Amino acid sequence: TGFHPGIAFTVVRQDRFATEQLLYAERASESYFVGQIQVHHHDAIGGV
Amino acid sequence: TTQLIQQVSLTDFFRPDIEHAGSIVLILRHPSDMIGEANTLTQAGRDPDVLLEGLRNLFNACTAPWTVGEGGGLRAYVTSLSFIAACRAEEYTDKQAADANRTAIVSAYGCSRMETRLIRFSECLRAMVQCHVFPHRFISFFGSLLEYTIQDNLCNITAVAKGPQEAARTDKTSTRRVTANIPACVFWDVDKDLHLSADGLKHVFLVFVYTQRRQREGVRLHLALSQLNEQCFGRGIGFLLGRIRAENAAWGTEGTRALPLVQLSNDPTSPRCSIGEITGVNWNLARQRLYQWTGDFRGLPTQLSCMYAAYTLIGTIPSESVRYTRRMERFGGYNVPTIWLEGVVWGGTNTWNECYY
Amino acid sequence: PFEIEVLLPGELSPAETSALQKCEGKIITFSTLRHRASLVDIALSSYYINGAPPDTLSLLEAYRMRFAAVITRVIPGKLLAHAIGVGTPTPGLFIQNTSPVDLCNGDYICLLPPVFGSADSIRLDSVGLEIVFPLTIPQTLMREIIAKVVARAVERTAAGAQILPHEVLRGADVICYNGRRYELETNLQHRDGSDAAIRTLVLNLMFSINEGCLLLLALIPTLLVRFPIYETISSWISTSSRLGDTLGTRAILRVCVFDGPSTVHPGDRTAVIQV
Amino acid sequence: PFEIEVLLPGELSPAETSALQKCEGKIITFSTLRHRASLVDIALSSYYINGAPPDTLSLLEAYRMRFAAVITRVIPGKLLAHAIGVGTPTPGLFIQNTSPVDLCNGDYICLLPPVFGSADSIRLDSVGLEIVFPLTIPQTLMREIIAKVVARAVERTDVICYNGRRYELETNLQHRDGSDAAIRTLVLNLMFSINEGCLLLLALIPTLLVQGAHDGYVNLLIQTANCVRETGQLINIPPMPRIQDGHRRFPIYETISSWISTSSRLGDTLGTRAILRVCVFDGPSTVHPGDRTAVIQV
Amino acid sequence: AIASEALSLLSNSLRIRAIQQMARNLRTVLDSFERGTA
Repeated sequence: TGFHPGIAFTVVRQDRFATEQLLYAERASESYFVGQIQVHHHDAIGGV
Repeated sequence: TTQLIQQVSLTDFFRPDIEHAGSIVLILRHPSDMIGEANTLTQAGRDPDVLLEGLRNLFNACTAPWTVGEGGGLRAYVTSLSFIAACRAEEYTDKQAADANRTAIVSAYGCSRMETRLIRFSECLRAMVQCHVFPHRFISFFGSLLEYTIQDNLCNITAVAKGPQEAARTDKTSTRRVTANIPACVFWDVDKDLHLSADGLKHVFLVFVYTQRRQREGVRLHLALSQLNEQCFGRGIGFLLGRIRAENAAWGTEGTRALPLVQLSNDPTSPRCSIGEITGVNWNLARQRLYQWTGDFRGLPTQLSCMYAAYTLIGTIPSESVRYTRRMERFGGYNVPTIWLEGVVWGGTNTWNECYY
Repeated sequence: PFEIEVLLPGELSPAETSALQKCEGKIITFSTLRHRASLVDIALSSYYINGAPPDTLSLLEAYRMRFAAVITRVIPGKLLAHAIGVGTPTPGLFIQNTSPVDLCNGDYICLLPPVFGSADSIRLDSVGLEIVFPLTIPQTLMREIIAKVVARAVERTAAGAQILPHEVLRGADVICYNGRRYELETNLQHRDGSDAAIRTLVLNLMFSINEGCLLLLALIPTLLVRFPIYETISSWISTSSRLGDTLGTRAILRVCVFDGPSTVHPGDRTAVIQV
Repeated sequence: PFEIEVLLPGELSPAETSALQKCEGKIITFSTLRHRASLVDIALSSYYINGAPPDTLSLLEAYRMRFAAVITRVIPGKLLAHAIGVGTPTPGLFIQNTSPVDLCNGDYICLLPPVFGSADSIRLDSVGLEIVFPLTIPQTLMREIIAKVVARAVERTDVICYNGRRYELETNLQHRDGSDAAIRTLVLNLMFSINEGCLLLLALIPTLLVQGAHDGYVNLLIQTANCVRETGQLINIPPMPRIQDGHRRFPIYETISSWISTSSRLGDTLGTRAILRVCVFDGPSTVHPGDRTAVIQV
Repeated sequence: AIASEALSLLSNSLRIRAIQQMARNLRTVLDSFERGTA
């Protein structure tokens, strides 16, 4: 009906936005070790 | 890696000439067993020979009608899935696809004694589900067609038994590989009705929905493709078929005081009947009343008169995120919508699970 | 591929070792799997329980717990076999029909003890043992066979129990397959196996069904218009589950015929595929 | 041979990695089968039904719905595992006995949640999840246990002897949305086991106990049963009606035939089905708890 | 049984200790037959 009772409210809402970021890195920041490769045969959907 | 099965048969229900390579082919049991089972399982009150009337006319409109009774090995053994799909096309939900396949199978075949054959088969199934002779024990399964050779009205076909679909060599087509092809009328995936993710491995089933009423019975044939478990498929199907289940529970059978056992056993001072009189000397005055119960239960829905479906595992698809393709191509002289399944491994024993709830 | 050898015994009489060659495509059953074995495990002597010869229940139960194997060829001093167990890729597997009912292509194979008539089997009196072979029929017929033989046995007790027999009937029970009527048990007399092996069978089956559709009638009295009451429920559930597990249906082989006759008659051999 | 890969989270503690390596032949489960997967589905958190750790009866249904897999050799980075449910060739499969009960050759294996004392399980504090492994007993143990938990279930709304040893079951039944479903599927099978034929078998009770005497087999069978041994001396059972079409129909056929399908279905819908068969080659006849046995796919 | 991500080493110091493993396993599997003889 529109009769305002003796009570108040506070609302909360959460949104999200896609943004563009920016990265900076030093010279000697990470050490990288790469390995070797291994093959695996397996029955595929039609072949291997 | 795969195995093959050969069999010769009459070509009145199957035509390996027009049927595409990779379609499903089923076989039938001897019709002489139907009557031996019907006259002993027919519900009380119903006429048991209406099936015989419906069956005799089937072979009366079929070539070599004087070759029934001996089973020498020259009967109409195998049949196609599209044949039953066209015979019962008036019951599938996809109106246009059903009737298109029907006219296509009528035209591509002899088209002279084909319409009569179809209606005979139609009421044949209708009378099959009239005396509880449900056609899920007489229709087996063969693999997809691989090779065939025919000279006239008699064909020798070979199909895969179990294993990968594209592991064979048809060796006479353009390519040496084939994929499963089905009419778009029978295809019905349940997960997209049940609203769950469709990723990973999925099983294949065939279902036989039954409707039982007075002079109005129906039987479809659906090839379901779902990721649901081996036995959980039964609980899943009931949620979608809850209507027909309740219809059958009330229109399946159309042809008395309780007793307080626990009450009078919990309380003492009831007429006792000690073993001394059941020894067997005068066992009538000892059991004169002891109770009456006036009890009998004759007409009640059995678990066989309320059945509405029967499924069976056929094969799986190991490749996750299947990509079945639907398109329309020429089938003889007409175009029909077919769905193409790739990489499906056949297997599984022929055991039928009946959903009576 | 795994294969089992059954060591043939010495001093075998010619008529005995000959008749062993007649049964080449017959299936046997092994308690434990091994490359070398004796004969007692194949004979019925290893099969009986509690000293007394086995009953159908022990027959059906042991068929599940015990493993199966098929004979392939016979050597005058050597007998080998092939297993249907783990993963053995047995090539050119063929079996012989031991049942009176024909088989066709695309039929699945399951096992049963001989119930219809007397069990035909080889008997070695020189050594003192005999070898019984299980009966094989399609799956779609098995459930109907068991239901009929028990119904035939309970109707016999009813006629004997009731003061007056309710004889009025339809004739004779006949099973049909591929347009062939078998017509088992013509006569009323000659109670060969009426209560000989299926004696305890009809007992457990009639009592569970009695307890079955009585427990419901004694729990909700509204279906038709001192006391535990729970231990009876747990007992019925345990029994009905075990009895259903015993009387199971599991296909073991599939008849896959290539360039051969589709229908096979009793006595003919045919190639089968491992399911 | 179809194998699924289980991604191990990084930064794992060596103590947890060692404890994880000890779990070599145990059974795990998957909600959706795929070659590459994570560890959140193996965790107990994925078992949550509403918002909380699941109940027993809820686990009974999760075991049927979910796929099953067996663990094989684990490397420091990955956890390989093979599937059992779908039809696939798998050579040399061994499982680790997790139940306190011994197994022997020719035994079917079932699957049930831990109803004994607090189940041992790997705990991952850094990852924050805990994986629990299901328990495996033979078939006969499965049926006896299931019958007792449902009996306790209908009681709300436990000792078990085996090989001369008694065990106690602690049934977790704090939930309610699953207990009523077991009652529904129970009566549904009892209702469909009632045909026009019971009256015949119900009219044999007098002669039954006569065969119970002076024969020496039906004694304990009458003893273990209660309803039949109380009805036999308390009800009259009006004699007999006739048959509608008795000239060509056999009425005691359906009741003995239809019941078979119910009993076979009852043992499965109430709990879990048989999944494996143990059969060891060049091994001991009986396996003790904690040892591994070579088993066959059912 | 060999080659669990290990055939990549034989089919191509780790190679040296891999052939060490090969030799140390073959020297045992060969005398396994000598033991089976007795």
